Amino acid sequence: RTGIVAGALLPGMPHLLAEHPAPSWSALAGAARDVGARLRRLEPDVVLLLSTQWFTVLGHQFQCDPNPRGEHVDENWYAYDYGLLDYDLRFDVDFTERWADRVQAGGMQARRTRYDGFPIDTGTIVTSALLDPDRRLRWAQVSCNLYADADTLADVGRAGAAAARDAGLRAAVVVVTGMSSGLIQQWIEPGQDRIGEPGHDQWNTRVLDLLTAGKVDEVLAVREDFARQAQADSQFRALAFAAGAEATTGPAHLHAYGPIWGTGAAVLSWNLPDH
Amino acid sequence: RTGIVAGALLPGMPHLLAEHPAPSWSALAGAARDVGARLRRLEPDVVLLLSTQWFTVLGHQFQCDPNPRGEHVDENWYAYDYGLLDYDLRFDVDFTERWADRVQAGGMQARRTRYDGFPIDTGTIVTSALLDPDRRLRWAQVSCNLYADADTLADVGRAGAAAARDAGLRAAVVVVTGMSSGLIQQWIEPGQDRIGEPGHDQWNTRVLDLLTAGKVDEVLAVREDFARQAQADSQFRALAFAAGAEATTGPAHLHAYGPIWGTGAAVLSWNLPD
Amino acid sequence: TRPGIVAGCLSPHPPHLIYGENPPQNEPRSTGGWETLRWAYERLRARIRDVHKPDVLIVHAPHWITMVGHHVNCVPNPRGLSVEPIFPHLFRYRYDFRTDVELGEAIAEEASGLGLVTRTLRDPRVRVDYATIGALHLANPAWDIPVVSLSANNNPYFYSDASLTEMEVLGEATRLAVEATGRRAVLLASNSLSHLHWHEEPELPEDMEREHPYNNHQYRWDMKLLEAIRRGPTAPLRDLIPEHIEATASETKAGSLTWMLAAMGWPKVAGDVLGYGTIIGTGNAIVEWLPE
Amino acid sequence: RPGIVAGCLSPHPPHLIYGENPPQNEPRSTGGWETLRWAYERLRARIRDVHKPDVLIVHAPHWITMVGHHVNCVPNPRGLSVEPIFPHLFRYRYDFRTDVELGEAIAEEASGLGLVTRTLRDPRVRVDYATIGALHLANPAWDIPVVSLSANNNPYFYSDASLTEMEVLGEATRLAVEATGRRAVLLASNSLSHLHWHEEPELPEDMEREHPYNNHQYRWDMKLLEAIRRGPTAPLRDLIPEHIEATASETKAGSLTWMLAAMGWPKVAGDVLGYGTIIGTGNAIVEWLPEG
Ligand SMILES: [Fe+2]
Ligand SMILES: [Fe+2]
Repeated sequence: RTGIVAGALLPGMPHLLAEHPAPSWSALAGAARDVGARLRRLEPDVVLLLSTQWFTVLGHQFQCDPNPRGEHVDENWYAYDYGLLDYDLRFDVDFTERWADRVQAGGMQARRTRYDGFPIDTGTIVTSALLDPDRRLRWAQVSCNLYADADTLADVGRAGAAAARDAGLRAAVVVVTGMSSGLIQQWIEPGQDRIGEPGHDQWNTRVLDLLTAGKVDEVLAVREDFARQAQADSQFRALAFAAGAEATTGPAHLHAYGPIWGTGAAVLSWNLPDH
Repeated sequence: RTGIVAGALLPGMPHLLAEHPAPSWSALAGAARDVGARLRRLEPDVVLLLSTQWFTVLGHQFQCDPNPRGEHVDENWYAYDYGLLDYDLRFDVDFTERWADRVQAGGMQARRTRYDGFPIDTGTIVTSALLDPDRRLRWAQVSCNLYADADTLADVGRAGAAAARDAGLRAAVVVVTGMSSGLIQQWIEPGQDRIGEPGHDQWNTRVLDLLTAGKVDEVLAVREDFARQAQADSQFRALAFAAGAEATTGPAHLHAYGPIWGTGAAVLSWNLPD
Repeated sequence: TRPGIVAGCLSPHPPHLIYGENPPQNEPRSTGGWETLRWAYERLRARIRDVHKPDVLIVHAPHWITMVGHHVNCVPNPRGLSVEPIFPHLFRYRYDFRTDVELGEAIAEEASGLGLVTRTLRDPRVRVDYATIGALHLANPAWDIPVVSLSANNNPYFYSDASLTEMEVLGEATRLAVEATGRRAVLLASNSLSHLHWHEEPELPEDMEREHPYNNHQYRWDMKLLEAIRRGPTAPLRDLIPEHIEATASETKAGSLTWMLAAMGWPKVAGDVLGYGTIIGTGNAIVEWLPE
Repeated sequence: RPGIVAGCLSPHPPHLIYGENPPQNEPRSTGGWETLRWAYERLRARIRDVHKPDVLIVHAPHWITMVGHHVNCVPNPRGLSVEPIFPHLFRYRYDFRTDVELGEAIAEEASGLGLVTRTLRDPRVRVDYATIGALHLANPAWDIPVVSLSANNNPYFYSDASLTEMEVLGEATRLAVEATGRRAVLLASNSLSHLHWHEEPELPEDMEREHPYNNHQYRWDMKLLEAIRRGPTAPLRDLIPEHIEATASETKAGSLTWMLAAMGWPKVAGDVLGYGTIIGTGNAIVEWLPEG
């Protein structure tokens, strides 16, 4: 089959790679690694990618450096072992060109990004380490515009799925996002993690129940509520992008759910069986 | 017959009212009074008016004060008897409103002007004194925009003629403008007045010949050359306004031509007999 | 030396600046606007009031266009109502100030002695022009400093670039008079820079979303002139002013800037650009020059 | 006399560095935003020639620390700072020295006052583009020790920073400056109204396309600035949140509050060195001095 054929959603905080992880971090990390094995078994030509931690407020930026690599010390977690992250990413910059072109054809400002020293976000590095330790996948990444409407990001998602079809690619979509963002303002130990604020846990589970039942358009109808009351990562526009990219079809398989330093975190997949 | 039925062009410099004028100033002044008597005989309901000395650079301003009056001392000729000027002007502000609405409907910025102390330009004051000493005419006046194209003023004139016809008015058009503007930059005596620069006198007579021959178009075609080479008052856009108002039809009658402190000046009329 | 002219200023006069301030003398009222330029003028006001402390403000502005030579307002106490004919909704200013008649008479005398065609205006019935009033209000809204208002030689029927050479003569005439009479004077050259503007006024005049450079070409040329003002001496401005006029239709074509710099002796100094901003698209800079 | 000798509102949009074409910045411009850059030149001279501080303490919004307030105690931060949203405008090679002792004292005082804090000592962490931009604009010679403070906020759900915690951090900063005998200048690097173009003009520095986002944002900026240039700073305590609610001001990051709190809310006016817009956002350069 051509086009977008699989989808996955996973958290992106570096705690998933901790040497001494909280039980929830190791469960989320293990689920992510499982999703990665399934994704690589699908053998997609390209994986469209959006991580909330590469954000923008001006147009839609696309990663056009074919091979960013190096070491990244996260600006927040430098003091922990999981704050030091190595990365070596391969981007299909030519499919990215087709996708950026489709976005410009839709009236949006597509911005090619190829600069030495351009910052690489922690979410993308963590996702590569969990889903693709051997760097087999070829990514196509767009920024997460926080300024324009969430539906414009859905439009960019629709443009990506159309480009994948025009290019004859077997592609998947991966979005790196948290759920509720109730961060614990303390230097906690791994054993004392928890959902951070009242009502956040119920909100995450409500959203997760709807997605596991294939009721995606109903999470999108309540997205703004989820964002306001549970401080969902980037107003959960990562889901709007994934839905736009035809990636969230059918029932969602919940692989794991738990807290990361107060935030809500879940590993989900669409159309990613074990076989 | 309704609409614009007559037209006239006269100079606006206060030298026409001098107690001790050069022969040219007096001839032009008498020519202006002549046109005035012909105009008032025509008994127009309203006279559309453009004076180069009420200029603007922003939209098109319309005189909406029904009765400006007072005494005005010209900022240039205050030292001479003709620098002191009294005026009492009556504007038909309701027709002016219709005219302004038509200009606004045409996509142009029509700006209604009614303010205490608004300056009244010397050209309009001199014109009223010569054409209408008993203040019996009712004027409708628009500014002379110098910044927009000259053809936008032709559109304003066309709108004024259309408004006069719609209102059923018998109207005339008067434009107050100099010709060449090669002013003598010296405090001369009346007897030594002369066209200021070379080519200005020849350029003036050239357009007058065409106008008297009813060739207003060929004047408009060379208007920019006239403006550049003879420094025609406001690029002679006052003629573009009158032509747009359909007031310059048929042969022009040349009542007088002569210099005023170096500039060229002429009194002309269209369809004003007797 | 310690010249009589203790400072010379480029002091633009667009009525929008007075309108935005809502001074008591101005009938129309705004909701603000052009704040940064008004704040810059407040800085210049304090420089005149608190530092220069001049005996007289000598102003040259373009709109009193006198078609025969140069005129000097020698009316002892000019008063009246000044209505901006193009922006009457913005500027209807009731003025009342005192003239340094002796200095005005000396300036005209020195000017005629240098070969300029001159005249002294003595008729109090003549209305002071809206640009002179605007410039003076912005430089000193207290009106508690004697004034000498100078007119602008130009053609009111075919406006052209003023003879900049003649304005240098008027500057020397002004310098000679200030020195001869022992006056301590601040000069006000009231010209804007790039002078292409909107053909249509926004519905709210002070809607600052609609206030920006006419185009980047006009802006870049203003910047070229201002950067030269901020670094090198003033004498090179003699050659740059005409080029900037040809490129932008600058109001400096009136010659007021040239007049002031020449009156200061083309001092080998930089100009302090207190502020720059646009007014209906035109470039406007408030600048202070000091003696060497 | 207080150890903090001046506090500044010092916005950091990359356009201002881009327009200056400094050697450290890789991209090259044809200019732009000149009036704001000239205002910064004025601030630079004030810092260099008058205040003469032992250290520059900077708080900026883009080093977002999700847990508490961090202090950069890296002795010699170096690296390449690429602005992710405007990488065509700002790719800055930086190298400066940290006043480690002061930074450690600030962290110690802040924790003593009840804030969650951390001291960064890993030189591999890249300094954020806003901190670099602010420091360049205040002192492009980089010859004054620095203490860089992070901005407590949520990077996954950006919100109005806790202005109360910022007041605490400000007191912590004052205590540390006094305890260590330092003479400091503070840099609160926030823009004002923060709604901006969603499309960049073809030429970034096309100043025709530079103007307020809308008049509502402009007038609210003017209301804040008028209060700044007139009354004491204590009323700003309530005006700042009000202005944030109406304009989405970048002061919601809390840096302005932090600095004013560090200065003890002095009963003084702020000197507005300049205001202008950058892609529609309001940007003011302001200097506050201690009472007396
Ligand atoms: Fe002017
Ligand atoms: Fe910022």
